[PDB]
Order: sequence, then C-alpha cells, then structure tokens
Amino acid sequence: SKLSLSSDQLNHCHQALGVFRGKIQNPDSIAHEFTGLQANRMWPSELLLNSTVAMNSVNVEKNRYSDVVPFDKNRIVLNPCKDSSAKGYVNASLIKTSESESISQFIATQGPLPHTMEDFWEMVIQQHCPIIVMLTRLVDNNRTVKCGDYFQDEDGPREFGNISLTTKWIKTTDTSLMLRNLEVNYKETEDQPMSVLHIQYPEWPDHGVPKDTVAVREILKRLYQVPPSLGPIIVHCSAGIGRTGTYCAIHNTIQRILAGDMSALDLAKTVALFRKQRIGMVQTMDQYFFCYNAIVDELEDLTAGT
Repeated sequence: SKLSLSSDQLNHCHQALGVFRGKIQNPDSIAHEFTGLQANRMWPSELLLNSTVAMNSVNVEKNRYSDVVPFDKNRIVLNPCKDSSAKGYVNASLIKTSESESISQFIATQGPLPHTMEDFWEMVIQQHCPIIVMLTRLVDNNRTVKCGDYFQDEDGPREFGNISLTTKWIKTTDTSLMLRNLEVNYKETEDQPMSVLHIQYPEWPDHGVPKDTVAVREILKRLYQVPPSLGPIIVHCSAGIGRTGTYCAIHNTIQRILAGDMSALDLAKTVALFRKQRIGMVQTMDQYFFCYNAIVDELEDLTAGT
C-alpha cells in the first residue's frame, strides 16, 4: 500500500496533477467535455450493424439490457463454446488502450444472469483473469435485481456445468470493500485450480456516484501490484458501462500517466476511446466529474511529500 516512483514518474504525476486540478477549478470545462461526448454519441440503431452477434435471436436472452451489447469487433468470444450457432457469445468487451506491460487491459461485462453464470466463469478461465471488480449490489433499494449471485458459496461449493467454484477466504476493508479469494476449475482435475481475487464495492448507486473517492481509489491501490501480463481485469456493474467505465477511466488514466503517456491528460479522449470499445462507457456527467475528482485525489496521494 505504498508505491516507489522514479524521478520520471514523479515529474509526470506533478505535471498531470496541475492539469487535472486546473480542470476541477474550472468545472465549466469538465461539463463542456461531457456535453461534447454526449453530442457525439452512438445511436442505438448502429448496434444492428456493429453488434450483430449480440443482436442474434439465439443470444438476445444473454443480454441484461437490450441496448447494452458488445461490438462484434472486440467482443470476448468463448472458444471452445458448447453451441456453434451462438458464436461463443458473452456480453463482454475488451477495453485496451495500450500495448504495455505497465498498462492493464479490462473486460467490461454486464452483471451475470442466472443462465450466463457458466458463460461468465468459462470466460474467466479461458482468459485467465486474475481480478474481478464488482461495482454493484445484487439488488437496488427499488428492489430491482442488478446482478446474479455467481460467487457466494455459503451453502457449499458452487457448480456451473463443468465448473466448480470455492472460496479460500473473505476479508473486508475499512472502506466497505469485500475481498473474496476464489478458486475456480473444471471437474476434470488436469491441473491446479485457478485463483481469482473478487473485489465488491456496494456503495456506488446505479446511474450515480459514491459520496467520496476513497473506496474506489483503494481498489486501484490494491491492483497497482497486479502485473498486466497476468491477464485482463474483469470490471462489471449491472450493464457494465456507467460505473464500469468510470472505474476503468480512473485506473487506466493513472497507469498511463505513470507509464509516460501524455495523452492520458485528455480524459475526454480516453472516454471517447472507451466508447469506441463499448457503447456508453461513463453514463452521467456526475460520473465524469467523479473520474476527475478520483484522478486528482490519487495524483495527490502519489506525489505526497514531494
């Protein structure tokens, strides 16, 4: 829970901090950026041509929301998959800005449905994802289900067709995170099972923002240590675009500043790139402001006492 930065990295964090802090001091500039992103949005009819597999009659019931689907160009494919007519379909998108051993790639995905939980765990195994970031409750206070329980094993070991799941431990933090060390494998015990750290945050409301940036920044602080080469970080909420896109923007921006990518200072450009990779990433102007506040707060931590 402390980073040793090089002189280069500290200079880049100071340079970024002055820019992002100047943006928060001129909030009209941030509002203007988000209004511009919304003016340049993709319209739903475009999905009929760029997201054909998601919109297939065989796959429509595998989508939590009819207008939040991955593009064909970067959807995550199950390979092998039990049904060739499905073309390996899971509602999941590769989010990748850079080809650097220092910059994580993400899988942005929807909160799993009861009938897509085997698909989800098959994706985790096939992509060897070391981390799951979960940014939703299962059910909201209006009593709407937002995500299925694909991970609790209080009754006994969970099974998903050919896949078994077991919890090694559960640990909480002071900032309300729930840390679950999970073990997943196929029932044919060819090799040792796979370890996945599951991080759940229940205090980020749907289409809203946390009251402060501390819990979200603790997720990033715990993941600084995880080598990007271990595999994609799964990030999901309910649709996998609003809270998911906001978290990805904070994580990706900080990593790219630390890696020396000047373009990370243009958060609007990052969000536009994310939107070319999954429709609607970062849903609200409050979420866009929260990105700026979290990035400033984290850059203040990274440069403290320098």
